[PDB]
Amino acid sequence: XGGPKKKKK
Amino acid sequence: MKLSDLRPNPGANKRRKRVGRGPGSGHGKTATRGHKGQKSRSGGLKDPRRFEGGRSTTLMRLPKRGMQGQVPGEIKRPRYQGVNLKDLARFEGEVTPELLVRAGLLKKGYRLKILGEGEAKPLKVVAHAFSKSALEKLKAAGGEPVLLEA
Amino acid sequence: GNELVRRAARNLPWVVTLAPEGLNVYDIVRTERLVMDLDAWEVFQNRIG
Amino acid sequence: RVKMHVKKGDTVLVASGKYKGRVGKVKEVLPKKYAVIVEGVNIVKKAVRVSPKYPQGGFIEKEAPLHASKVRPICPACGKPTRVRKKFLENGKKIRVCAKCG
Amino acid sequence: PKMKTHKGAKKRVKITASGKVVAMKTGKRHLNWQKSGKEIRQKGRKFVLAKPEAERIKLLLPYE
RNA sequence: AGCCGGUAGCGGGCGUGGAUCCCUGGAUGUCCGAAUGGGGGAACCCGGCCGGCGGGAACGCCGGUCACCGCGCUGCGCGGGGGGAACCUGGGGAACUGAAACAUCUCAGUACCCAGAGGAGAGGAAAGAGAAAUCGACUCCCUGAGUAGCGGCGAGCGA
RNA sequence: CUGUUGGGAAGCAGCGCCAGAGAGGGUGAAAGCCCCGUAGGCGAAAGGUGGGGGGAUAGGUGAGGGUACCCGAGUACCCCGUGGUUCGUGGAGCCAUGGGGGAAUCUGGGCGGACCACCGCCUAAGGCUAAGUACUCCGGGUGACCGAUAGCGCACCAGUACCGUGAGGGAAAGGUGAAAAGAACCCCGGGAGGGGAGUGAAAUAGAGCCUGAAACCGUGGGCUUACAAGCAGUCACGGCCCCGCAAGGGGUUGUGGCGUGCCUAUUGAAGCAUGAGCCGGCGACUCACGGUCGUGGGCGAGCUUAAGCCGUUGAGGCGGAGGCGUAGGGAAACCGAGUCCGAACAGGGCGCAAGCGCAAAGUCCGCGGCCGUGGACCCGAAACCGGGC
RNA sequence: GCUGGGGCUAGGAGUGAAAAGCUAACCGAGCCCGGAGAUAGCUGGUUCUCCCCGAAAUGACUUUAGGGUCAGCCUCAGGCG
RNA sequence: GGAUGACCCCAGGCGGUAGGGGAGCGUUCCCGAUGCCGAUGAAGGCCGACCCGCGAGGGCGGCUGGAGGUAAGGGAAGUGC
RNA sequence: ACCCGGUGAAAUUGAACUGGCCGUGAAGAUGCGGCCUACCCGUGGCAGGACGAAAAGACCCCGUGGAGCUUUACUGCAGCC
Ligand SMILES: [Mg+2]
Ligand SMILES: [Mg+2]
Ligand SMILES: [Mg+2]
Ligand SMILES: [Mg+2]
Ligand SMILES: [Mg+2]
Ligand SMILES: [Mg+2]
Ligand SMILES: [Mg+2]
Ligand SMILES: [Mg+2]
Ligand SMILES: [Mg+2]
Ligand SMILES: [Mg+2]
Ligand SMILES: [Mg+2]
Ligand SMILES: [Mg+2]
Ligand SMILES: [Mg+2]
Ligand SMILES: [Mg+2]
Ligand SMILES: [Mg+2]
Ligand SMILES: [Mg+2]
Ligand SMILES: [Mg+2]
Ligand SMILES: [Mg+2]
Ligand SMILES: [Mg+2]
Ligand SMILES: [Mg+2]
Ligand SMILES: [Mg+2]
Ligand SMILES: [Mg+2]
Ligand SMILES: [Mg+2]
Ligand SMILES: [Mg+2]
Ligand SMILES: [Mg+2]
Ligand SMILES: [Mg+2]
Ligand SMILES: [Mg+2]
Ligand SMILES: [Mg+2]
Ligand SMILES: [Mg+2]
Ligand SMILES: [Mg+2]
Ligand SMILES: [Mg+2]
Ligand SMILES: [Mg+2]
Ligand SMILES: [Mg+2]
Ligand SMILES: [Mg+2]
Ligand SMILES: [Mg+2]
Ligand SMILES: [Mg+2]
Ligand SMILES: [Mg+2]
Ligand SMILES: [Mg+2]
Ligand SMILES: [Mg+2]
Ligand SMILES: [Mg+2]
Ligand SMILES: [Mg+2]
Ligand SMILES: [Mg+2]
Ligand SMILES: [Mg+2]
Ligand SMILES: [Mg+2]
Ligand SMILES: [Mg+2]
Ligand SMILES: [Mg+2]
Ligand SMILES: [Mg+2]
Ligand SMILES: [Mg+2]
Ligand SMILES: [Mg+2]
Ligand SMILES: [Mg+2]
Ligand SMILES: [Mg+2]
Ligand SMILES: [Mg+2]
Ligand SMILES: [Mg+2]
Ligand SMILES: [Mg+2]
Ligand SMILES: [Mg+2]
Ligand SMILES: [Mg+2]
Ligand SMILES: [Mg+2]
Ligand SMILES: [Mg+2]
Ligand SMILES: [Mg+2]
Ligand SMILES: [Mg+2]
Ligand SMILES: [Mg+2]
Ligand SMILES: [Mg+2]
Ligand SMILES: [Mg+2]
Ligand SMILES: [Mg+2]
Ligand SMILES: [Mg+2]
Ligand SMILES: [Mg+2]
Ligand SMILES: [Mg+2]
Ligand SMILES: [Mg+2]
Ligand SMILES: [Mg+2]
Ligand SMILES: [Mg+2]
Ligand SMILES: [Mg+2]
Repeated sequence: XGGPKKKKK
Repeated sequence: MKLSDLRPNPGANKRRKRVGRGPGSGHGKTATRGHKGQKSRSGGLKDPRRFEGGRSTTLMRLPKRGMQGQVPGEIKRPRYQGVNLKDLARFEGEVTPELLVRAGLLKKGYRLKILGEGEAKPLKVVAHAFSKSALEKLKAAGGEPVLLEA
Repeated sequence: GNELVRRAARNLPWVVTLAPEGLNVYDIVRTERLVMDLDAWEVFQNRIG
Repeated sequence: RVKMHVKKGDTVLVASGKYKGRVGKVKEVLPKKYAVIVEGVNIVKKAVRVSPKYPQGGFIEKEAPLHASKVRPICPACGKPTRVRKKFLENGKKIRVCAKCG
Repeated sequence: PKMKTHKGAKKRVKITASGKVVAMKTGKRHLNWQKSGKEIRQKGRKFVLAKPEAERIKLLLPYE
């Protein structure tokens, strides 16, 4: 996983 | 007596220390630290004999006791220790320094000044210095040479 | 302090042996009977003083 | 290097165990396991080996090892401890009464 | 290891025979332009109260 | 007096003309590795010179020898490379942190890098201490002493 | 040694015996005398060590007078820039040094904290030097050290398996029995695995083996339940089942009454705030040195030792350098039962003023509370820096 | 233009037809080890039993405001009573 | 009441968080042990409607287990989830 | 998808014997009060609810927390003069 996605929705 | 006979009398078996163990020992959970914050945390508080919370401490008083010395430091001067006639009213020999300290009244590196209150035993009292008042008191019974030798 | 003697009571379970300069309260209490020669009693007496 | 007080040639008393009192010649010494076989302990070793050499054969006898501290050497009397007496050459072992073995 | 004497305290305070703490008075420094003579003369030594117990704790070893 | 390691088995041997096993010394010791004939992606590849081996010139194998630096002799001899758990000396040398912020300060000549020495290293025969007509190389322990002092005279550092 | 109970004796019992040896370990269980040992003693041809003893060699040791030859050079010294020392530019010395200038050979030179004088201590610019000290890869001894989630990461073929390009990260996993005596053979089954037989004292000691805890999953029995409302319990009666001559007691639950889980966090939680699937193990108020009170003692105008020294089947003594206390005031000089401020013999601030042989100021240990410095109650960052990959 | 093989440049540095993209599946400063048990005035947790007492959420100051120092309120010992 | 405690009276007090104080109970280990307990059964395990204790717990009994355990009195902690 | 034979997970989970309304309660109740309704147990489905799950809220504020960036913020250093 490690994210890395930014908090979008 | 035996070993199963020994033991310390009361107050010394106080060995019981404290705790952070169960409920109804007191001393449980919060471990007598209260719920709290800084003081309850691991490190504790700043030095509380000194720290006053951010306002200027009582380091607001001032140095008067001036001359704190300079880099080379303490000057080696002579220093005299007082004894009282009363204290040396013990023995009845010729009372000298070294002889005085070798008895528990002087400390090694101190020149002898007899002085003070007490009754003057009729005796010779070899001394480095005398008080105006003790010089007179004992001059009515005995001799009292002054020192200085190499 | 009698070496040959101290040598001969040693292995007995009921005997603990000791030179005079060893004298100590634990070993005193440990045992029921104290047995010391007319020496030792000397140096014991010199201790207390 | 593994001492032991009895030898292949010796005769021994079984001093303890379920063969106490038994006398026999020791036939085997295995110092590594610290053990002697005599004529003493022999057990129903179920020779499984049906098919191979020696067919059917439910079981086998054979004498099984004993802890060497349970045997004792003996000569013109009973078992006695070994004392070695040096000669002018080698040293014989001998009992606490005379001169065991030769 | 050994505790250390707070030098800031040793230089400006004193422990009396009884165990009081004595220091000077604040205010005689500095702005005397015209504080009254009463004011500037009024500055000799005083004794701090229960709170010099803290000082005394920082001069363990000085003693008396 | 048993033995052929852990390890029995198959299958074979040795030992009371003293074995196994233990200690000392000696022998052999492929190849890599400071690796050192030269290469190289360590344990592989290719050689020079001398002697030997096979019919042995072309081939291959065996034994010897051939790196570089420093010092001393006029090519020869002596030494050096690399490693080692910690400890040691020197050449370099932080920051978190402490200061309830932070820059002098602290952490701290600490961690760490590097070079070198060893069974220790360093230090060590006074251009020294010091106020005692005084001590007598150096090193280590205890005191002296949280003292003398140092310090945004702060936190603290510290003979 | 014998007998005795036991599968097994060493236990127990009966007479003995050793001991400079009754440390320990092993033997089917609990052994001074069965085994290995222990006390006390002996031993190397060879290699290593040799600081202990002896011997040899190198090497070195005298006085007076006269000469003024020599006595460590870009050095001393001075300045600028810095480091070291407790010394942070401070009145800043000394000791080192990068830069600039740049001597002298005893009537010469450095230092004693700027500087000068005086009085003294030393003799720089060359080098070597054991011992006492640090350390523990290695060998040995001991333990109010661990006992397989502990103790080193590893008691077991572990820096392995495995993870990662790499540096690097890094596990889990010990025990049948005294002895394999490890279960021939028959029977079901393809086997696996069972049932007999047999070994063994013990076979739920049978080898995915000592003891076999809990969660969890089964089978059997007792009670109970399909008009019933539930923090699950509790209190009453009641029926059924089982114990106990009896009285009584256990299990279960029909009906009635009552009833807002645990923890943390909070003004306030059943809370629709936090954490917890359940069980078992690991898991958090320490220790060292100082300090301040208290307390148990020892000695008391005294108390006490530190390093170290000697002696020790875990035996303790010596050692008084020193520390704390008997005097206090004052920045200090100094004075002193007082001193300081002050002209003051005004004043005031700090100070001094002995309990009736017992006891006590004070000290030295033991113990306890709390503080100080240390990772100082445990867990956890976002990050910073160093050297490597 | 795409692509194989052989090479070089890296942590305050590379490389970047520029997004702070990419630099071993997480880059507004890589990874590993070390300083290190960094610091955390913050959060969570802090285990056996019984007995007596039993608060505070105030004031003053604070780069202080969810933290602290002194006072207040609690407890214990000793003394006065 | 003088029994000098933990004996019989009489009188009162006893909700309780943070907390202060006082008593104890268990766990590991040392002295007590060259001792004592232990095969006619140690520690540990599984049951109890029994005894003692206010309680933490300590006893007794049976089954399991197969080789260790450790009094009174004290000492020391890696001491109770 | 569903039924049968075969193999067989997961996140989650205080415990559960887990109904509606009107109220009450830390202000949005299956669990408290009153009433109403409801025999015991599943399978296929729908998602209103369990303030459902998953990630110690990214927004916001706080901490004398941390970084990246900026400049005529401070103080330094490279570089240059
Ligand atoms: Mg409380
Ligand atoms: Mg609290
Ligand atoms: Mg809490
Ligand atoms: Mg803190
Ligand atoms: Mg204070
Ligand atoms: Mg302020
Ligand atoms: Mg103040
Ligand atoms: Mg004895
Ligand atoms: Mg002034
Ligand atoms: Mg004036
Ligand atoms: Mg002092
Ligand atoms: Mg090569
Ligand atoms: Mg910083
Ligand atoms: Mg800071
Ligand atoms: Mg040397
Ligand atoms: Mg420093
Ligand atoms: Mg011996
Ligand atoms: Mg010279
Ligand atoms: Mg400096
Ligand atoms: Mg000079
Ligand atoms: Mg000098
Ligand atoms: Mg001078
Ligand atoms: Mg000198
Ligand atoms: Mg243990
Ligand atoms: Mg276990
Ligand atoms: Mg382990
Ligand atoms: Mg491990
Ligand atoms: Mg079978
Ligand atoms: Mg069994
Ligand atoms: Mg067993
Ligand atoms: Mg089992
Ligand atoms: Mg019904
Ligand atoms: Mg009910
Ligand atoms: Mg809240
Ligand atoms: Mg709230
Ligand atoms: Mg909840
Ligand atoms: Mg709920
Ligand atoms: Mg929530
Ligand atoms: Mg919250
Ligand atoms: Mg949850
Ligand atoms: Mg504590
Ligand atoms: Mg204390
Ligand atoms: Mg005390
Ligand atoms: Mg006066
Ligand atoms: Mg620290
Ligand atoms: Mg602490
Ligand atoms: Mg860049
Ligand atoms: Mg990677
Ligand atoms: Mg990437
Ligand atoms: Mg970076
Ligand atoms: Mg960064
Ligand atoms: Mg650090
Ligand atoms: Mg941490
Ligand atoms: Mg704070
Ligand atoms: Mg009350
Ligand atoms: Mg709060
Ligand atoms: Mg009070
Ligand atoms: Mg009172
Ligand atoms: Mg109460
Ligand atoms: Mg035990
Ligand atoms: Mg613990
Ligand atoms: Mg199916
Ligand atoms: Mg229901
Ligand atoms: Mg509602
Ligand atoms: Mg309810
Ligand atoms: Mg309802
Ligand atoms: Mg739904
Ligand atoms: Mg949710
Ligand atoms: Mg949050
Ligand atoms: Mg701020
Ligand atoms: Mg920070």
